[PDB]
Amino acid sequence: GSHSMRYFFTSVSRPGRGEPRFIAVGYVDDTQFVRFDSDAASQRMEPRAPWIEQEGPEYWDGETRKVKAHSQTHRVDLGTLRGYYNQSEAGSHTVQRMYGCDVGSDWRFLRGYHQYAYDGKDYIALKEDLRSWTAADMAAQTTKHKWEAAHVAEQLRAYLEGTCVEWLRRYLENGKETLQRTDAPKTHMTHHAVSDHEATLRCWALSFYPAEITLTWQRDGEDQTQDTELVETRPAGDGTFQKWVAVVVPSGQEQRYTCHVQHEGLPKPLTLRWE
Amino acid sequence: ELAGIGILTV
Amino acid sequence: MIQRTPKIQVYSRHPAENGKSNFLNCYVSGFHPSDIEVDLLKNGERIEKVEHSDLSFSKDWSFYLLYYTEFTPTEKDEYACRVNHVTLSQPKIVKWDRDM
Amino acid sequence: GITQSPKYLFRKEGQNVTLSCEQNLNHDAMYWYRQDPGQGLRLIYYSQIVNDFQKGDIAEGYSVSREKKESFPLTVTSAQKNPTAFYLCASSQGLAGAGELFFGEGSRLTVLEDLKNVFPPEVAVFEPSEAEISHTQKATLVCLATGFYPDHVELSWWVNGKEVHSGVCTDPQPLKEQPALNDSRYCLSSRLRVSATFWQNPRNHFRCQVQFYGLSENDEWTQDRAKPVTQIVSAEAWGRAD
Amino acid sequence: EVEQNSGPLSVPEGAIASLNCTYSDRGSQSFFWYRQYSGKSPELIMSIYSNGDKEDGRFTAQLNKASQYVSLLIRDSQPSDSATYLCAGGGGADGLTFGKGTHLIIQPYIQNPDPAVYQLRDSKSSDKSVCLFTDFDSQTNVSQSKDSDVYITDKCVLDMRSMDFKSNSAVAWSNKSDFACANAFNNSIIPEDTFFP
Ligand code: NA
Repeated sequence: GSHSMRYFFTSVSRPGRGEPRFIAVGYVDDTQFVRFDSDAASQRMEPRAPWIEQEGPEYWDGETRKVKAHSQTHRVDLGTLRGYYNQSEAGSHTVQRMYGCDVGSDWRFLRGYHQYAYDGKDYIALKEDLRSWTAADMAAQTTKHKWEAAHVAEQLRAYLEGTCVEWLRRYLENGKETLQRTDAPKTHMTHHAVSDHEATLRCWALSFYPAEITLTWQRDGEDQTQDTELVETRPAGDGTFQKWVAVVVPSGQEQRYTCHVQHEGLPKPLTLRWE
Repeated sequence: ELAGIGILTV
Repeated sequence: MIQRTPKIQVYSRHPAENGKSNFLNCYVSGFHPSDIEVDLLKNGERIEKVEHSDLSFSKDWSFYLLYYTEFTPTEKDEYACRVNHVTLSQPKIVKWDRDM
Repeated sequence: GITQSPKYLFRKEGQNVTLSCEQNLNHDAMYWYRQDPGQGLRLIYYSQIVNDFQKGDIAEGYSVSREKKESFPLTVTSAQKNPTAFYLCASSQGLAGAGELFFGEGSRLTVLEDLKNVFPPEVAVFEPSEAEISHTQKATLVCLATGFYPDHVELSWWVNGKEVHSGVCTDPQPLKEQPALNDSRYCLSSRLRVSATFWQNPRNHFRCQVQFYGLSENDEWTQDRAKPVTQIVSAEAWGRAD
Repeated sequence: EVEQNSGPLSVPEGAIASLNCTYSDRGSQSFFWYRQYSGKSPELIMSIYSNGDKEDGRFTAQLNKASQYVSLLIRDSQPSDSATYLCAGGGGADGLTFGKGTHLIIQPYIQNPDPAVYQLRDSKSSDKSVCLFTDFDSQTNVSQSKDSDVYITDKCVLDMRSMDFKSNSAVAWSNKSDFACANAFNNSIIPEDTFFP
């Protein structure tokens, strides 16, 4: 159904150790398609996908020099920010920029965003409307009065409402086999003991795309919450993902409890119990 | 693809 | 300056059958700042040819990385994942369990 | 704002010449383009950030610093065969080519092949005919700068001590006399129309002047005339009563 | 790489003046129209980043990234609008790439066109003089010389602020034994009712 394109930039100052670490990546949905790293030998915007490789050295050349200029923005930012908050050159510091677009099942613009953040903290962010800004400190308000006064909002909205979608659609069909799929889960249960009158059932779910998933428990059709455990979704390496949810129960009474599993691969939700 | 507009120093 | 300690998960790609070769994933998430040292282990010992993904973050500004390495699971071999960080005052070791 | 100097200059071979381009807008991006009459502007270098610059289409023979964020000085070196052109600097806010490009004021350049083919202008105001004053209620006063080189000339009219604009048009292109060899002479033109009540008022002064840029205190000379010093050459006239 | 319809495409005072331009790059995200006068420094008048029209006063600019069109049309064209319009775009930290140019040359309002060729002797000495062909309509053109060292200059639009007169005025001279004021322009298409002396 719905889709998105994203970029995630991570710039980290390393004082005394020389130039800052710069790491940019690019995602469609939950499929990483481009990346750049300073410490990698390439010094070029590489592909993480096969379908992006299609495009020859016009795409890459520009996309590289785009991303160099992204780092060179942060190089200075890091300077200005150390200025702003009045930090010493001793301590290392971190900025993170994130921008991208959204579309529904009809492949047409929902929403765009541009988040920014010093030392793991919101600093400024382009609001929902893409016309006004939002600043966390006064430090950020200064930057707001720059980013407002120099009509950044104009140039940025046009990227997110325009370019982004014209390219997200392009990338979607260009690698349709991978991006337009849906891989199902593989939900099974492994019964595991804990105490002489107690049992712990794990409702596994493996080898699925997209990451989106909802696993929960039910004792006799009652939404069981507590005495469970639910790990945050693993990237499998695979490309697909995994996610289990546990439940510690009074023993013997094992097959009262149900595992209700929502996913856009499966026709409509799954309910399982111990065999 | 990446932006070439709307990105500026802080 | 915020500091978030990392969330390790140490697991296999495919469900493990003894002798049939598999991949061993260590998945650190929810951490800050960037600098993180990650080593996979066998017999409490340093695995050489580990591969790893590229750094991204989530909506809370916290990073996540994946460190996988091909291996061939057994009984005798106790596989693991160390992680050191500015948040950890000593590398946190996490042995593999295929139930967890 | 943004500013670059000098608007006019040249240098001989076995020497460099640098052009200053300072801006105080607090702009990250900065670019030097050269526009050859014939072509549009071609890019020489640009400079996204401090301590960084980046190649253009014809940068071979040109050099640049970027130590402070303000200045981005283009050194033209003893290297090119066709320096002769008009050199525009500019800064933009944002990334390179993303935004406005506030331009400077250019800088004309010339290959000064030798000191010996350098002639300053001859100026001569021509007095308006009675035929025109009779047809109209007006008087058209015509200045000729004739026989100069190189093409580095301003030209204003000075009425009693009033640099006036309206009434005037100078001339986009200065005219060459013999169009063939690289060595040549130039000759300019300009008109100053005015009312006969102001013109024929016989104690009313009019002066055309040409601010010719030539050899410096820096240069040598081994001839029996005057070094073309960066000077002014002015001819004039007063009205007649009728 | 950013080809323009290089002209001169010419329009009278008040008629509309459309300029077109197209660009050889799908990663272009910024598009501009700078206006440059003779030997002067360029100045922006229309920046457009998104598709559709975007007007401002007398100038309107339109963008279509599908077909790669950018335009600028000048409704109510003054003579302040004369000289060369530069189309240029970018958006990949590559600098900016200008067009060839298009000389948009506005023909002024010569509402009392009384053509004539006068003569102007020297104030320094006598003789060495010139023949000013002047006060004629916009759609007339002067052309270059019959003789070798006769030095005809091209036309010259000329304003006076308070009176609102706007002449055309071409100047031509020579260092000749007998320079004639009718045969200075025996190499043109001069208007008929031209009041010689
Ligand atoms: Na000139």
